[PDB]
Amino acid sequence: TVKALTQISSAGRNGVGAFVLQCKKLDIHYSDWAGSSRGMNGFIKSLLPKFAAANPQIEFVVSPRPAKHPILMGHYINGRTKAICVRNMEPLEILKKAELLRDASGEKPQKFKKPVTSTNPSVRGVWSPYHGQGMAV
Amino acid sequence: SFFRITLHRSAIGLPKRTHGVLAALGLRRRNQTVFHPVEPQFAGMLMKVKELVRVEEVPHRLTKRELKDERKPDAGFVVEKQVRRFIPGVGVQDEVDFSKVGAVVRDGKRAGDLGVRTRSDWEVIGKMKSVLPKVKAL
Amino acid sequence: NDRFPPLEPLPPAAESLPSPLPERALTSAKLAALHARLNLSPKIPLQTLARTLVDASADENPQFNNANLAFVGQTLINYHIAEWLLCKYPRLPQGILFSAMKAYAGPKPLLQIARSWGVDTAAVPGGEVDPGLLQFDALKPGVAITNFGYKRTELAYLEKFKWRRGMASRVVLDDDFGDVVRSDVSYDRYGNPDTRAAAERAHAYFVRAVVGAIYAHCGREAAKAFVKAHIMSRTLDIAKLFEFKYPTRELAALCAREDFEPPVARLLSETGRQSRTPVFVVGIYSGSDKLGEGAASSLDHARFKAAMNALKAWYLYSPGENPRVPSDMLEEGAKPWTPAYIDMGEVISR
Amino acid sequence: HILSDGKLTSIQTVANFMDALVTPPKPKKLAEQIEQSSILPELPNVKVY
Amino acid sequence: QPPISQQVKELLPVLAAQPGHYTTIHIHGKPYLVTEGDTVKLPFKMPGVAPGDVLRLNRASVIGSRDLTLQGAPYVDERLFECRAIVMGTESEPMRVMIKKKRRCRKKKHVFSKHKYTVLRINQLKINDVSSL
Amino acid sequence: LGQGGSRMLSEETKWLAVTHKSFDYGRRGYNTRLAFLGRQIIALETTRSILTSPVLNEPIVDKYGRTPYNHAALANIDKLIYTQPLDIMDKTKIARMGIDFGLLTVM
Ligand SMILES: [Mg+2]
Repeated sequence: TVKALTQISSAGRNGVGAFVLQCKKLDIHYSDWAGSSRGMNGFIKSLLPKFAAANPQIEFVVSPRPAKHPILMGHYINGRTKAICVRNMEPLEILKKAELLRDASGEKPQKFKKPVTSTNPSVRGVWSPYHGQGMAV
Repeated sequence: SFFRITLHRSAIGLPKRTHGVLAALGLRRRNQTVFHPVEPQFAGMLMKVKELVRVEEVPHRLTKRELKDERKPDAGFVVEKQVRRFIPGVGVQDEVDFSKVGAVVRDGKRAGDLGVRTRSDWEVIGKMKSVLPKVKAL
Repeated sequence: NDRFPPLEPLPPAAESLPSPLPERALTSAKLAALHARLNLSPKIPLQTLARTLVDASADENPQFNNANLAFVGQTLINYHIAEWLLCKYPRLPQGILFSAMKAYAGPKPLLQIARSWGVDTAAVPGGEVDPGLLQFDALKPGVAITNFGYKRTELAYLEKFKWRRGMASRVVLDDDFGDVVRSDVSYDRYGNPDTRAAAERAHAYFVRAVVGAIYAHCGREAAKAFVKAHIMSRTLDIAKLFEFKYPTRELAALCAREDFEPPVARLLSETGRQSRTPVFVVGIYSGSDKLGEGAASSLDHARFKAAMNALKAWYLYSPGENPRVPSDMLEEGAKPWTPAYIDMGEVISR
Repeated sequence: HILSDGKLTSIQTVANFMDALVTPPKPKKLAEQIEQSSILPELPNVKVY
Repeated sequence: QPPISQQVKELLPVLAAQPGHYTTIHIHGKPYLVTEGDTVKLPFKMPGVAPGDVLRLNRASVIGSRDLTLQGAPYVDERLFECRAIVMGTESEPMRVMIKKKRRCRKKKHVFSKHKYTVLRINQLKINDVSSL
Repeated sequence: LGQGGSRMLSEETKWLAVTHKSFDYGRRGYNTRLAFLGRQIIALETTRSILTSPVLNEPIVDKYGRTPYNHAALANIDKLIYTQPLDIMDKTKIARMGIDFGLLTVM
């Protein structure tokens, strides 16, 4: 007799079959008064239009935020955010910072430990002393 | 021919005169390779540092670009599908599939010139309420 | 007021409507991003992708909601996943087959798929919310999608007096996963186990309606490709869905049915007998052929584990990792169809 | 329209006259400059507040 | 092109018939043992690639199954397998500070390092049919 | 299945698709897995039957006076408002077909 377990579900592998960019929204805040936003205002007029036209899967929201530095706040599918203050940055520095939020995921930064990350079982199995030619001391 | 000279050991604790011999050969760091013609003025330069370098007779001289390409490993990958992107200086480059090869880059001052879907392109799509998939396809 | 003019212009009757108007979908940046995030064909307008986000709990009209779109998509998802399991694992027991389907096209995975797309929900539905948000009211469970199951005349006794329900009948009476059929407002409260089921249900109907939208606009092949890209692409270990009862008897009944020699358990290796953590490696043979093997810290457990692994090997037989599906013949220009392997049925033992 | 003596001294052609009379003051706010742009207001995935 | 050996043309179908397969790809000479569906986090920022780009990997030293193992002398012939990856994005580490200091000297020099890493997803790893070659 | 149906299925499959799990304690195979797939197929063909049905009825009037999107592709799906597959795939109807074709004598 075989009883079925109904607590296990399938897991998604973003990239296999279909790809989905993790960055889903980009909040672009500026200031018409703060001098630290002179570069941000230029990024919104010179480079943001073409950058947004090339990333139609991201939602761009340009809203003023007077009395505050300019920030680039990205929202990710995992539910986290990443805000980068771009005060006193030139337009091309803003673009390089915006491409960082696009290419990035919401996951927290982690030190480099292992290149490969796998969930499927070993093709050759795991070693066992009871499945070889034995060992004589 | 030429002398292919490579610095194998260092001269840290060696006399100052030995450092000048290596400076005149052009050897500034370990395993650095230089090429010099086969002449007495260079042979005697090597007899002073023969305990530090490795010499070899070669027909021709290798260029700085050709000497560094013999240690370059194979990339191991080939970009066959590039998604739409925006190059700051050129413009917006449309998606290209090198597997079937067409990198067309469109620049302009209006959205229609960039080669992307605009709010107007979405409104005409919504008004085409008559188009219908063929019954066979369905 | 004068200092805070409205950001998105809306008529005064906006809040009165249950869902935003269709034309409003043409001014939402969330929709346009969602449409491109899924690489949907331009044949699917934004007004249609907006209709896939309105649950019947937010708009009771047969139109403007997910009811019909989700039903068509559910039939496509369930069909493509069913034929795919019977061609990859033609020996799966019926119970394991129901769980495998529910593990791919059930409310749990579809909830994860909808979240994998970056679809946020609206707090309370209304004509003022962004058309790019999933609209539903978790306080109203009186909405149910049409299915192909029937209500059992003994359902009242099934739940109260623990009456018996067989597996052979779940294919005709119960739903596609074996589940029986038919199993002012104040927001000063907390969640409930019912609101979670209503929310999980809303996300599922959305993913289904997207498939139904692709089918209505693009066609049949486009729908199969979408299902095959976001659903069948997921990973599931079916071996972990097995729960055996007396596996030593089921294996003896299997060998008897196929006319194999009676199964005999043999000790292939052992170490640590008379210790706290021994290792007995037992292998079950039918004559001279090794069927299964299991290693445990007890002689009985090692014998049961060996029989379970022998039964899994029988049920998890796969002709191939990417086998042909009978749906491939509908696509014109396909090679002739080769008959697939049809199993007799799971073993029934004492 | 009152034209400053600095504007008149710069005006040296009939085209400079029409320009100083027709071109309105440049909008100081960035949002006003954006709504006059030709790309950002047309992209479907962009919204400016 | 150099024809495949008869010993490989005879056993490759037996290699591709087994359930699971792994491969050891080489990116810039460094090996990575991966399988279909695995995620690779390279210790460097690959230039000229954005999330969504598809790469074709063509330097495999080992392509094997449980029992059989195909070995190439420098590498395996590209005609025997098809491995493809997709760029998932770019990750970063937390800023780490290295303090360079000697005893009995107050000057503590700081070194701030925050490196970026490109992430790939192996979305295809299949062995081709060589009955034609 | 009309003339030529006897040869359509294999010899062992003709008896399997016809045997129920209540026969001989399932010692000989039964048709529980084939029925699971057969329902998914009839459920899909019955749905396609309504979508492509060239029949149009009076639309629904919105209490709020709204007007639907009114797309043609969505008109085929709106046909499910009036005709549901379960209305056609009734147990009594399908069960009656088998009795007429003599399914009760060979099952
Ligand atoms: Mg010194």
